[PDB]
Amino acid sequence: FTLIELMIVIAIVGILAAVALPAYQDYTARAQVSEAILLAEGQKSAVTEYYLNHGKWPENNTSAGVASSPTDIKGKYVKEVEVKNGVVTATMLSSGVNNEIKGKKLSLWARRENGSVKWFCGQPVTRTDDDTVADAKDGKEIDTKHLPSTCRDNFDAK
Amino acid sequence: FTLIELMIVIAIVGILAAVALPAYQDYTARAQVSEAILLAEGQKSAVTEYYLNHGKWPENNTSAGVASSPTDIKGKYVKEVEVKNGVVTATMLSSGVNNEIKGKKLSLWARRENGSVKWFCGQPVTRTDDDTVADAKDGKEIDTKHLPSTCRDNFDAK
Amino acid sequence: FTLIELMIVIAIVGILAAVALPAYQDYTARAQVSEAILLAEGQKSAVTEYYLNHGKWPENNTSAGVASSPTDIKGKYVKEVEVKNGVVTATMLSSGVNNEIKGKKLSLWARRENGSVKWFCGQPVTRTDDDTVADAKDGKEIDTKHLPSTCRDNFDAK
Amino acid sequence: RRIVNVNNIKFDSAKLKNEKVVLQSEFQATTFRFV
Repeated sequence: FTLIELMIVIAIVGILAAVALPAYQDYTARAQVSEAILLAEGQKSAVTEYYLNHGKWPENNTSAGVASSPTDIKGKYVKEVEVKNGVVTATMLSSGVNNEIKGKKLSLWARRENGSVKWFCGQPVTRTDDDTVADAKDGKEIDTKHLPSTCRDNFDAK
Repeated sequence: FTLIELMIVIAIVGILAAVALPAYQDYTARAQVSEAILLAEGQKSAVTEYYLNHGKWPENNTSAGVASSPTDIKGKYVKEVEVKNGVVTATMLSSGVNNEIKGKKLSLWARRENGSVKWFCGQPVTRTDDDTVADAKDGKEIDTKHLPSTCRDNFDAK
Repeated sequence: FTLIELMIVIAIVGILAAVALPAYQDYTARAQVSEAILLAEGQKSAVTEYYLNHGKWPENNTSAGVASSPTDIKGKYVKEVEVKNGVVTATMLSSGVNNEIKGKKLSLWARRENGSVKWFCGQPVTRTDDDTVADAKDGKEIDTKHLPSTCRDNFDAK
Repeated sequence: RRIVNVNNIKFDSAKLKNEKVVLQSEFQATTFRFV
């Protein structure tokens, strides 16, 4: 006979949350990744200096002169950050993150410019030789959709 | 004989407002707290620098190099922000806020990482020693329900 | 002899619309104003930076580094947004709006905090000196009833 | 309970660098419709 204004408006806010659910869920993940990136960076300094001073990429965190323990460079969504031959990889925690990005990671690596180096940011990579890396193809890479426009670099970017 | 469509639909919008009342009232409070947090932050800079440059936490706002007057770091819902030995506490005004959060506050404190510091955000805390704080247990802490997921830190968080 | 259930229930929905008419008509206007406010903001950035970098308020949109043309910062209910000496005013279109708010506007202005500035939101204002504005009293101000609780600032708010 | 006769099987380690265990597997299995 009457009461449908309360019933529909409680059911439009319910469906509004369902529509606002995936937007906040990738905005959210995309936000948790933007930090893995900040934790990865700032460690470029150590790595850059080590390379320019010696001409060899730092083998591990201790070589680069950073928390000798990967797990000591963690965060809220970051379970750690390891330096492996100049390549700095950031791992996403398992608690406090999206759902399709946890335990997932990215990498920052550089290239000899000769007198200086240039840095790249993208999906996990392994270093082959002092001037070549390759996709750490294995299945734990953070999905392209969660990576900034500034971190879409490919293993062979120059 | 007839007119019930006008009577029920005026009474479903009335009850719809009553159901939408508590949702807007915590969404609202949760919004007024999210600012106390923004006002608390951005003062991390001063505090961080003071600590790294001297190895001692800033005793008060003036030491940290900020509005020497706590009341000078207020807002719409924030009655102020005081720095007490590196700990930055934000107080909720008494006018313009929820009802169960006014005159209530939170704290931001940091910890020596050795070469850098890490910040925490949560319910009011007091600093004991240069690397230890404790619950400013007293009854004026902003209720957990009003605090973001990013500001649920405990006095002993590391 | 009989048929009054159809006659009354068609006439209760008719009067229900008449009662729901003013509610949707201020909820509506109040909604069209909330945007003039969003269009006005986000231009605070340009204005803030211009002021902090030079110590003088941007004279006009071009100075602030925004669509040199006021009319280029319009919307659905917004006919434009002009920056006049740091004061950003938003004008309500003439088509697609309430009825007692079209061609009407509000202003956002700031104040030197010394090292930073604080923003206000309210009824149209004019800037007198670098730290003083005044009611642009003229009759085209959006009525207090249509302005959010967050945009009730007076010319002398500090 | 259906006619999926699996025959020629293969699988290998899907990770180039080999930094975690993972085996991509390709199995061939067929059913026999009428003519």
